[PDB]
Amino acid sequence: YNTEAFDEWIRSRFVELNSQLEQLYYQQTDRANVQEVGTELKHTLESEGRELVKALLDEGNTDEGFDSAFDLLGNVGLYMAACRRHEITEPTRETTSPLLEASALAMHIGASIGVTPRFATAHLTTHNRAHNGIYKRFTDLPDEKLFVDYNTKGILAYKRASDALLKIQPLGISHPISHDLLRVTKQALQDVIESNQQLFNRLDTDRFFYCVRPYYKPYRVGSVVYRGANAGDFAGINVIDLTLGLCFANEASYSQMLVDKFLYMMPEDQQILRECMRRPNLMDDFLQAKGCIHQDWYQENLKLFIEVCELHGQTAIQHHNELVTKYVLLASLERLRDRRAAVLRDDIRTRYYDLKKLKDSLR
Amino acid sequence: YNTEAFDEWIRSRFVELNSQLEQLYYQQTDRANVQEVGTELKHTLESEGRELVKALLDEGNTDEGFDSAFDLLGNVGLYMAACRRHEITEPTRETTSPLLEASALAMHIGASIGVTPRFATAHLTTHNRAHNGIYKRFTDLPDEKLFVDYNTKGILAYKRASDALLKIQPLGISHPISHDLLRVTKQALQDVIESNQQLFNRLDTDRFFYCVRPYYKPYRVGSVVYRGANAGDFAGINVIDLTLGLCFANEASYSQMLVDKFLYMMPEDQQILRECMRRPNLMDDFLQAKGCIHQDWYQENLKLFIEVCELHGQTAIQHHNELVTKYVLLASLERLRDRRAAVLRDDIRTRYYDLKKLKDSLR
Repeated sequence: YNTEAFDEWIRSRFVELNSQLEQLYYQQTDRANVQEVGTELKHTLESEGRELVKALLDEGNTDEGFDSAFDLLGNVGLYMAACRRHEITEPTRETTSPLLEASALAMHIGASIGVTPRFATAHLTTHNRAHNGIYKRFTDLPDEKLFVDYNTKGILAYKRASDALLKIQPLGISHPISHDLLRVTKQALQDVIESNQQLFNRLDTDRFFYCVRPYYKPYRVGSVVYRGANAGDFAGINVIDLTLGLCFANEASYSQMLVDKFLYMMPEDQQILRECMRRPNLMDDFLQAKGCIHQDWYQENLKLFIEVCELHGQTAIQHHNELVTKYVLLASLERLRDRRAAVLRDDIRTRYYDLKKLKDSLR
Repeated sequence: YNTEAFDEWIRSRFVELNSQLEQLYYQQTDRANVQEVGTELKHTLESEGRELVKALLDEGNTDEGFDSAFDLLGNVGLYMAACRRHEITEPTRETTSPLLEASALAMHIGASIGVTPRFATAHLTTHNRAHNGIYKRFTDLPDEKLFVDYNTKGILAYKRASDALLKIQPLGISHPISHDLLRVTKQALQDVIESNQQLFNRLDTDRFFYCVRPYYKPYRVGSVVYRGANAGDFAGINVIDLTLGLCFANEASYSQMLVDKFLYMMPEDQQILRECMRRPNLMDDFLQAKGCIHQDWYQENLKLFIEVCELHGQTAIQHHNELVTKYVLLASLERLRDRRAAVLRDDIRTRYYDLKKLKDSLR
């Protein structure tokens, strides 16, 4: 009953509170400011949530399967995420989370099922259950809905793309069916392009920067600081990077990057991702077959392969100049985006010269 | 070296032999007859294969990973499958397989990795590696190529369909993203329709019945008889049946059917399939939400759901009247087809009226 009670709260009262609070913040001239404004609604949010959590730290260890645990972790994470937004909790300001009940329960479940002890992308996107059309959310703001909905669509599209690329491994780059898989990959990547363009042309730049993004901030769970969930927190996009050979696992900078996000994705994705790190990539296969340049399968599949790559880089630059350039680690972000777009660089390694070498093979 | 030697043989000499033999059979007036015709080529096929196998029953236990094992099982199975075709081995005629070396190795690997000890659909379709455009095959006949290629395409399409259906489970039938998944499922099912139509309009009914089908016959591995691989020997098509609710695992006739094909698919598929048996289905979800008939998500998603179902039944009738009606257990084969198409049945239980109830719900 308690678990169900906490979920109902998250899907009702929880939304009203954050919404009413966003209305207050959006009024002031600062708008980003939180210091002194809705100190009354904040107490109600923290207090109500905390009691529901405490009433849960009793039957929140019975183990009702992975899905139930992850879902419960979501609600607790969602609650803690809001608290961080309303600065009811702050990382640097503190030495350890002031939310004792919620922290202990979060860390208990996360370590139990192998995921970070906080709100992760899957909680609001791919694994956010809807009850009569209504699913989990922080506020009732139309812009939050546009962000979540299109992120979910983009994420699912990236999964359709990675799934097709993986099915090539047992066939080989010269198999005729690989052409079809390559085409399926292209369509999925185009859906990502379309999906993002839609988001960029319907999202309110101001409503998102002041009423949506602040919920995706880093916060402490126990004494450790856990950064906020990202749109790339899933296997899909990374599987594509490795399989296409646009990224290299043999480099410290990249492997460390993957290590810092494994816990932020589903256990299934973590395993699929890990495996990609120790498998051959399509780029290097086409390069080792430079001599078969005159073969029909070579020019037919290579052509498609190249389009897939330039298509993936395309979505890398757009995403960057939209959710990054507008709203320290920015260099690493540019690095990743340059690797995906196989852009010409000299400070780091890029598939630019290799990709160019192949394109010229087809003349 | 031995493993590589056997594979090279399967990809070269093996093909020439079966091909030359098909030429002899196709000449005679009987055409299906094998008794007295190419007794010389048969010995060469059996003898050469057997020696390569014996030279393998030494380093065929080193365990080089699942992929290598399954691939090796494929070659041995392919060899034994051809022997059954050329009646060098016959089930009822024998009490135990006359191919001692190949049987012991086949049963050793299959039991080792959890799959049937013979040629399975995946060996020629989804997991048939191509070397410079050329992949495993029995003969060099253009019609065999049409059968394999289109089966593979159809199989991959079914997997894209099942993947999308599964991703609905955590979202719910009322989630807006579920509409997109339902649409993705529809497109994949249409590719199956198109893919099959293509095969039915390009395949030589005679060349297939006399030169292709006979390689998919049942044969003994040890003392047990193992039926031939089917196009439905994968998770995909079955996942759809259960998730859409068109079939019922709570019935002996169906569960037994699944039990008889688990070993014929990849371990990954077996697990995914098994899980579907103990999960809710979309059909029953839409029925339990009969009251939400006026909801926007209800009429938008139900409409698509219904199309997906009628689309799946459509591919069930076509496949049946093409690869079955043309070329005892026919009852069961027909029962399954009636389940998938949800046709009116008084004998067995079908989703005909439930589906009718849902359509009328949309007025």
